[PDB]
Amino acid sequence: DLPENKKQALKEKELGNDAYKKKDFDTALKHYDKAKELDPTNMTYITNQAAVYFEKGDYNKCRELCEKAIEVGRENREDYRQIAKAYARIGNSYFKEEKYKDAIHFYNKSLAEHRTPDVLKKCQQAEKILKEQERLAYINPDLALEEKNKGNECFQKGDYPQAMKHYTEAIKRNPKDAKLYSNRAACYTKLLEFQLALKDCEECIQLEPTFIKGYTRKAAALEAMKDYTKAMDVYQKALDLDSSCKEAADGYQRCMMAQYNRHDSPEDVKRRAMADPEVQQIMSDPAMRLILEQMQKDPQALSEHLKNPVIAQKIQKLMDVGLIAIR
Amino acid sequence: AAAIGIDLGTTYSCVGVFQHGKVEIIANDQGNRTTPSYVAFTDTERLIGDAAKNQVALNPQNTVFDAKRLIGRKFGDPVVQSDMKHWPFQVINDGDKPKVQVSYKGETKAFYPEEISSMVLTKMKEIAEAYLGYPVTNAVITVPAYFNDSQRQATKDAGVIAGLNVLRIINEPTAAAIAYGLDRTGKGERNVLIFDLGGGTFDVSILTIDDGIFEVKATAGDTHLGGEDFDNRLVNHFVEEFKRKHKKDISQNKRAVRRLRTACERAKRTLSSSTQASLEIDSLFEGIDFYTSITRARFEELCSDLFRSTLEPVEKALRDAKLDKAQIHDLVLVGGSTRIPKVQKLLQDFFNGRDLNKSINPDEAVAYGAAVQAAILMG
Ligand SMILES: Nc1ncnc2c1ncn2[C@@H]1O[C@H](COP(=O)(O)OP(=O)(O)O)[C@@H](O)[C@H]1O
Repeated sequence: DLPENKKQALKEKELGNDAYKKKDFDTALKHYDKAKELDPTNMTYITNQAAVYFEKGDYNKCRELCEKAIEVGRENREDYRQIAKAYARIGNSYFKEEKYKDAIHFYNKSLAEHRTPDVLKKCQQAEKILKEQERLAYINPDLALEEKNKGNECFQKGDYPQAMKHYTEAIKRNPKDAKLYSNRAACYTKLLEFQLALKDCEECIQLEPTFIKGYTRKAAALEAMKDYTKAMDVYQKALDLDSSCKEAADGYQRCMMAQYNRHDSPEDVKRRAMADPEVQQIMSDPAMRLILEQMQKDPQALSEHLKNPVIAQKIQKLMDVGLIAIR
Repeated sequence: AAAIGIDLGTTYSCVGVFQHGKVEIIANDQGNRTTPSYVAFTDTERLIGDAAKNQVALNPQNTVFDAKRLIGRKFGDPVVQSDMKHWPFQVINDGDKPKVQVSYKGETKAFYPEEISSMVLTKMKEIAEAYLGYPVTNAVITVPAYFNDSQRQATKDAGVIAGLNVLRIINEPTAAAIAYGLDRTGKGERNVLIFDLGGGTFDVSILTIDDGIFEVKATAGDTHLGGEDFDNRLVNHFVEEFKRKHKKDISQNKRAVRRLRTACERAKRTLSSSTQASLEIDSLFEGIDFYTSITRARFEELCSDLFRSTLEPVEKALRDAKLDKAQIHDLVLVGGSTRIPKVQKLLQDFFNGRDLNKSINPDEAVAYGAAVQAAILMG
């Protein structure tokens, strides 16, 4: 089946494999070195020796061996997957030394040889780690302050899009600046990007729960979008921090009436309420559909079912959005 | 009138015709199937092709090339702003659109890049008409795969100016795939890597072909790598030798350089066949005749990195296409520079001995493919 020297290299390969199962790195190297000389046109002996050097932490030697194996496999037309494995291991030495940029370079070569699932996942980990390292390196609170300040100069002139651009650079430079998130939120509210005002206000608020302005900016966007029920709740959270606050009190009072005055046509109610996944779930759930039918037909079904919070709050949500009216 | 296809490059172009069951490649008046994408505005005539290329020696400020680098672009476009710095001709802002200024018959004139291209296309039209014995308007013009919409329309308009019925615009790698019969697999196969090492650019792309339908999955390339920089390394070799023999650096003498460079191109072509080429220029510098040589091995050493760098875009395209090497069913060579044995060797090593598809001359395959598609559109 094999040339005698190939078979001899194989017997040594197998003995080397057993030596590695037992973590006998050095006996195994002896077996693979014999196997390598017996059958030199075969990457497997070289990559196995590299496996030792990788496990030992001797990454420079294992890299030289992987590179030699790659050159040999190409000369001798060995499977592309074998070449890929040697590259994957090279990327692994860099991964282990935390040189993720190099791990990626070599994993990219590995993928070209074969897009091995293991490489795809390991290189993704290398990217995630390197990307976080890069953001942390990017962060610099003083540059964030300079961009923030230019954003403020623009903002204050009514140039909200430019302010937003500078605020974006400032946040890349300082991610915990709660005030900065709310300044962007303001740009969006003024530009009618009310949805974006909400997302930046929410991060501002979680970072600084007492920043009453984060709440008034969010609530204003909600009120503007006729989401008076949440706008009132957000303005109220602002009132919980400071009951004398003007937007928190005034926006709250406008929402208090407007949330009912806007119902108008049921089409407005359906389009707005069904935008909310919570009521979509209530309506998509057949148990609720059955409960609702009983409720329409019998006010006592309501009297009894609403004593249990699992139903009472599904109903309360449908009432809050205006889908269920009670007379 | 028989349909034609035109291969429109930055330094060269070629026209094919489909007649009597096959594509013929039509040589121009100098016997060249591939003729320069040069226009020379002399003080007596507007020359196109080799007539124009040969005038770069005499009126370089009035000759043009690389029209495609300006076509479809805004004047303020960073590409325009960078590339003009390396040209003998002036790029002009006319409505935030580059226009090229030359002196023609002593007059100051400027033409849009599209006009320059139409002049080139007109010449290709004349070549085809003279060959066939009749006017031909039915044509297919190819473009680089990375072209945007303004660029494709601008190319089509250049055809309109030339007087062609532009039937279609085709990406250069699709045309090559057509030329090699890869649209006749009858399968969901093949994944084909097309490697275009051209005059001033290197374009690599992966096309996946499924029973005649083509998709570009990935592109990669180098906008400042092509055959011209191999010629540039060759110029530096010869300049250094001239300098050692005469203690004279001739790289600052534009006439000496243009003539040396032209000879270098010829030596490079010689070396794609032989292992030796001669450099033979009378009065190269200050009346000094310069006679020397280069071997294939020396050329490869001068350009060893240029050749190796062509594989980096290959790796990039494979990753972007999410393919490995094993998944490439075919390898296609496009561009005259792929005739260099070193390129072929690098691709074979990169791809572990897989054959390269050379059944059609690499610098004809695009014109060829365009002619085939043109034939289809017209029959
Ligand atoms: N026989 C040959 N051997 C080696 N190089 C060649 C040969 N013929 C042409 N070339 C080179 O090929 C290039 C021509 O590019 P071309 O094939 O027109 O592609 P593109 O139009 O995409 O730029 C030039 O760099 C030229 O010097």
